[PDB]
Amino acid sequence: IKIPKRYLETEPYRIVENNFHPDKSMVSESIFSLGNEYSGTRAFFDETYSGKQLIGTYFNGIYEYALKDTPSAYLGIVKRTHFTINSVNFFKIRIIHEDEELDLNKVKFEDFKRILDLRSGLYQRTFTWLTNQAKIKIIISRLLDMSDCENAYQMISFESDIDTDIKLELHLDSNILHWGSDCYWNRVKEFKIGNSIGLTVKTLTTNQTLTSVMRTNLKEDSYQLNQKEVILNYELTLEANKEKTITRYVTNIIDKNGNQKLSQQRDIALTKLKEASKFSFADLVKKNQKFFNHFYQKSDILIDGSDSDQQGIRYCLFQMIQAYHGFDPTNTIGAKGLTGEAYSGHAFWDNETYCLPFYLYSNQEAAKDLIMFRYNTLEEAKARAKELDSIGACFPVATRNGKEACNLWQHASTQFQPSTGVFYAIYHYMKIYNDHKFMQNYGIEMLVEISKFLLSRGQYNQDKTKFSFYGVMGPDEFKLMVNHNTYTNFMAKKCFQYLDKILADKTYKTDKILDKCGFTKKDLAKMKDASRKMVILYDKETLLFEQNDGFFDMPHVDIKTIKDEEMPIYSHWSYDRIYRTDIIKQPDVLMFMFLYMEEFSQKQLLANYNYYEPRTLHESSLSPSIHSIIASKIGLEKDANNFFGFATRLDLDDYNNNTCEGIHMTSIAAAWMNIVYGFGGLMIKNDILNLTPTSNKNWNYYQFKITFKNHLLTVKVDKDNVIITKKTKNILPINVYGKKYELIDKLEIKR
Amino acid sequence: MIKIPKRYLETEPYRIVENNFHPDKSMVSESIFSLGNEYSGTRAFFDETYSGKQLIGTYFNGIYEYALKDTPSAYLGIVKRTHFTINSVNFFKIRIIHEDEELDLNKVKFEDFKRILDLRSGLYQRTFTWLTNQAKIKIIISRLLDMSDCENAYQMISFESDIDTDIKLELHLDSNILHWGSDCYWNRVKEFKIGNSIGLTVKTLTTNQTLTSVMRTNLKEDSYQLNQKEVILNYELTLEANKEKTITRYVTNIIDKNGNQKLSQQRDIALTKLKEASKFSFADLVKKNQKFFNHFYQKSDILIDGSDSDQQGIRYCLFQMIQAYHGFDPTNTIGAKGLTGEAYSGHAFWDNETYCLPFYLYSNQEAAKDLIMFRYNTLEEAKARAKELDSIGACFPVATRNGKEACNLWQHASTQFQPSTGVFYAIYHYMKIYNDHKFMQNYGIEMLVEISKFLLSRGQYNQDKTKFSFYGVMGPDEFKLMVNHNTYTNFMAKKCFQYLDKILADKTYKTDKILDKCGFTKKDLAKMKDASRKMVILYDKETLLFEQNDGFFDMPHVDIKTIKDEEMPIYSHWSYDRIYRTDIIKQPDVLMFMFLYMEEFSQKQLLANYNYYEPRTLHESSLSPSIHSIIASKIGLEKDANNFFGFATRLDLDDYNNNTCEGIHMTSIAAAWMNIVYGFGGLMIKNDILNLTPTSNKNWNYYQFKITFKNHLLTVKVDKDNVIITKKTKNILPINVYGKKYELIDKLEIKR
Repeated sequence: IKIPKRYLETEPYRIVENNFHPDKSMVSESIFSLGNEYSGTRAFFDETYSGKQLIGTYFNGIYEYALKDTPSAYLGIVKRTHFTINSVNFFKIRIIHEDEELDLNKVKFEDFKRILDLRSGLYQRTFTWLTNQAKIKIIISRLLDMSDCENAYQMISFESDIDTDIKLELHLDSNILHWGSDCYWNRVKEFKIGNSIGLTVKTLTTNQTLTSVMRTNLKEDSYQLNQKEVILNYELTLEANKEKTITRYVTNIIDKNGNQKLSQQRDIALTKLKEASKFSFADLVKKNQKFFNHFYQKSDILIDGSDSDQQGIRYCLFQMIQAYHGFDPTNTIGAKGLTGEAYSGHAFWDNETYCLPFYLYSNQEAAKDLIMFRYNTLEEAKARAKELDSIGACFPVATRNGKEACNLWQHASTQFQPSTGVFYAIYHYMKIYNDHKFMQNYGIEMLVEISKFLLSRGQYNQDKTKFSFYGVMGPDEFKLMVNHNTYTNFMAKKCFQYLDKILADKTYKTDKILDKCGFTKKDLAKMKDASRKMVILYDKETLLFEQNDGFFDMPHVDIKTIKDEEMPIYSHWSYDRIYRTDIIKQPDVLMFMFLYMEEFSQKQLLANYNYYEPRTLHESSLSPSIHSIIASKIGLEKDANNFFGFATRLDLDDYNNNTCEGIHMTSIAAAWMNIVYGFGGLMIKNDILNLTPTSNKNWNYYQFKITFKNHLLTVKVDKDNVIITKKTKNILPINVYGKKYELIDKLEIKR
Repeated sequence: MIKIPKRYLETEPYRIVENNFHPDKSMVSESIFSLGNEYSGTRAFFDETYSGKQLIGTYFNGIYEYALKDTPSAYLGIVKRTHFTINSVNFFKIRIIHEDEELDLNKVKFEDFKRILDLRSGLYQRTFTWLTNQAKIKIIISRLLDMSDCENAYQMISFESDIDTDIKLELHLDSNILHWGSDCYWNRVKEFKIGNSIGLTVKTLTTNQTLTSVMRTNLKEDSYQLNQKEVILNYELTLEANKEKTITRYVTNIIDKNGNQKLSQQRDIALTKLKEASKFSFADLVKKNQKFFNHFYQKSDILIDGSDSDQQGIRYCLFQMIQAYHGFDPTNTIGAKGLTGEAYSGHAFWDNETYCLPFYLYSNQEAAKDLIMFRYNTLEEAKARAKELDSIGACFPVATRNGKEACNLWQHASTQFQPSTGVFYAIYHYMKIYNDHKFMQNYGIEMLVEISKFLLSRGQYNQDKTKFSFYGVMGPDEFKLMVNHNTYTNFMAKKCFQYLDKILADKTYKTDKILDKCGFTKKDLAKMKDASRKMVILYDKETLLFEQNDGFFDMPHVDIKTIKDEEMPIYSHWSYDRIYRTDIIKQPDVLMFMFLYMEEFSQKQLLANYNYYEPRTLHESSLSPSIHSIIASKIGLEKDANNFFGFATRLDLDDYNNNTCEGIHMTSIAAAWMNIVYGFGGLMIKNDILNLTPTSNKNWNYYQFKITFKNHLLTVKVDKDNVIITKKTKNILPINVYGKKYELIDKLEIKR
């Protein structure tokens, strides 16, 4: 049983820390993180702080390899992981008063307040420095520009109760360490040109370059050009109870590929910086708010009867919007977004099978770009297939640059959920948008390459009457080197049948794509044969899928017999023990059933839920929400509510005790999923939007917003009524409690 | 693929000879010409400075260190710190200088080089002529490890100059030696000179182990040095033209593997034995070693007529088996490369119990019993290992010298219980040859209860508890990982349960204080009976096949004949996971338990399983060819039997694996004897009666082997027309030959 550590104020539209909690230093850094997909910054202190901290600034796709190989005698095992790297700290300052440096870990201060405005991404930290004979009220404000994402803005104000002098230094610091251990940047240039100062830096080996420039609305008293560091010095005189303020403008221009002439990069960065400096910080808060107002009109969720859950869901939506908005078809979502170092800014199968749906119903360009990230890493997926003695495209378990970054053969050599996950993403995207051009130009190539991998890594049995995957692991990582994992075989067959439907569709031109992929008539015949002979362990009488061959007959352990002194499992059990029971980590059978809920009857879902849920430890960000969604679909209301539990609060109240490392991106997407797919009962079936709304015992009502076929729908669910509204004039047919209505303006349906 | 001979050594029946120095075989020769007396071993590294590629290697059985740093793991039951037998004092080290030119065969001019290992004495002799300035100096360097008083080593150095000249000779004890070519695993204690004796005392970094090395000679030195962890005797010699000048070095090494020996007593014991040893000439110590080898050749020598190559090989193999172990110490064991190198860390594997033991069972009861006592004396380590695997009782490790798991690959160390059933089988095999009541009462029963406790705790019931098995395991076939119902595992476990059951029901044994001390209750015995009865055994009464593991038969088929040579070895050419998801087998798994229990399986059972598993078997391990040869012989497949024998006696001499540079292959050496006596000889004990079914090696006119059963030293000669069996004992031994029961008194002459 996990517990909340409630230390933050509950407001509907803001996260507020009342007083500084030093014990929550890194938790606060994670939670108050700013992000515009292109870049992100932990809520680390601008000024020197000598306590526990993780300074983190990241650019989506700016990465390095491990400094040395982990050796291996064996092929297909990763010798060199890679990770999104700590980049220039462009919020860094130093404040000195009468030889006393501001450092909230050593100095005396009061009335400390930390604010994240979910309406604007305004991050405001306020405190009163008791320094010698002065009370100095300091307010430091920051923004990442949501539209012009290369830009960040900082405002600093001082108000002394007496006349006094201070020194403010503004730094661009590219000497930052990653893994708290090494700097992954080499110097190229530092420069001051007119009122603008900046550096150009380059990664150790990935051939990536970054130029960071700043300028302010105040003439500096001096400046410094050091190695990978530039500083503007201000000698400021404060009049008693007169506010002195400065605004810092930052532009960061990255080249992720390494072909950009650095003189163009410098000129681009300086042009954009100059343009941005023409606006007040107050007007750039408004610019950010207008961006957030569009995304709240498309997707905001109202919860009545829980101030706690209202803040949590709106915080989750804010962090989903910060993680991704379709800025770059070569960007993806990390397991912690850009909010820390743990999980290396890596994409996992979670992006396609859990994060994608939020984007499908809010932002077509976002959803499309998450799939284009994978298109644009096809070549790495093909190289990875060759590392597994296969052909086609094997999408990796963990990656930013497209190559396998997971150095555990137990997962990297056995789990093809990322490959069928990219298939699923394309399928889901086409179910929502039917984007003929994406499928013609990108989707067919991707489906053919993935199919080629599954056809080469899949094998016929001894006598060639069956096709399956041998030596695999499904989503449930407590089963290693099993045969006939139903998730693996089912999703591979779905891919085969989807590719086969697309190649038979004559509105698509396939001859050059199949020729380019090396996909022949023999291949197509093998693919049809492999689809027909795929082992699916399914029983017509019990309605059960068997998770893998031999699963039902495994030694039984009742999860209720596992003590608290014994968790997590990997910390108290011998490594091998967890594999040789019927304890499941997360949805496996229930995963493919979630992904294809519309093809399973009430009784199939009930039968599989009743076998598998009681055997599931829920040791995954993915598990509770999936179980809640299935529970709601089969009318198990108590299970549905219990699994939802603290879905909106996991980071805010640090239920996992590791929010210090960064936010939990999949758990955040899960909260939206649990509300809309779970309580909402959202399903697209025969190209018609279906709702089956059920209650959360804790809420008087909830309301969500989704777009289908260019109709922005509002769905409000209370004890008595489902209220569905839209503003378009034309009929959208919708299914509610399995009956068909024609939505024009409003439908009120009695429960 | 097909392995080829690199034949560079002369063929003689009683010696290994290198004619001329082969620089490219430098480390191969070091391995092949290794001396060992179980207590200690030395590689055949050059005594003088050698600046070519070499592995200097002196080891003491059970003198070991841990890795300097932990390999980190977030998981439990995975080894964080391996251990290994450490390079120790180099006590053969010399330096020779003539007119400021140092003897080093990688630099100097030399001619008429000859290297000799005499298989009848263990005399290791190197002769060469040093062409230095105006002088030709014939150098002979001779050495011995004492096979009886195993603390002692001897070295003799002679010089013969064609002109009057002066040379300098330095004798070193050097304990600054590296292991893994990186680090010295010894700390200084003391260097000392007491009378005509000079020596050092050193201690291991961590393991609380100490050694005293002392030397003295038959010549007053001109000077000496005591440096940190090395002592030197300096000799300023004047050579008279055509007059041989010889010196003899006596060495005594006293070790404390446990750490409770007072170092003043260690030193005094070392000096007392060094002194006693110094009374004997080198020539008399060669005769002493020959007296020891004559005894072992009278017990076990094998004659081969029609193949000088096989005659040399088999006698070389017997020589290394006698060097590896002779019952010197019940805390000593056989390493995978004996004491001939660093690779495999002087570690014991399940091979000791299931492959190496039988040679000792038929030649030397004290050696056979000591191999099992090594395991009795590492019971506590095996119990800690069972706990690391969330089990109870004793889980004997995959790889160890000190009793702790040294294998850091969970894929083997967490999955393979062949070492635990291997100790069970050794106890059983030992009792089957010697029926040693006192061994079983004082030791055996305890070991069997502890192993059974582990098997019953790591073993689990299936979902509805109608079946018992091992889940998430690996059998001897390492190409099958995290399988269920591995037949070797279940079969051998069931055999352990039934043996303990039968020993507990033998009222000539007192099984009260032992079961109590082990915590083995009437309730554990009821579980053991129920697990024994419900044990999953995938056996088809129609086909007579065992299925290697659940789902084995239905796996994707790969025909081994389609694997190209460019793809060998597999681990270097195939993606890590790929070998696991085929029906390609590394080594005997089903055929392993069928071999260990050949007496219970019919001709038809062996042929059905042989026909299914032999053609799926890659024969990777040095373990595989001999087992298949033995089973092939048993079922009348003479061509297969002879093909699988192949180069069995030559694997190290002609370096078929291309890694004899690292050390000799101990299991491969044992397997040659096994292939001859279990294979061609058809040796088998059934209902306590010795059986023979002698068949022909196509390449041999005759072969002859010697074995001891029920205190009868038996000689078995097999030619084309006759089996002749002889002994000198006066009493009747019943013996079964070609399925007929004779009473052997002095001589049996049986037509074929």
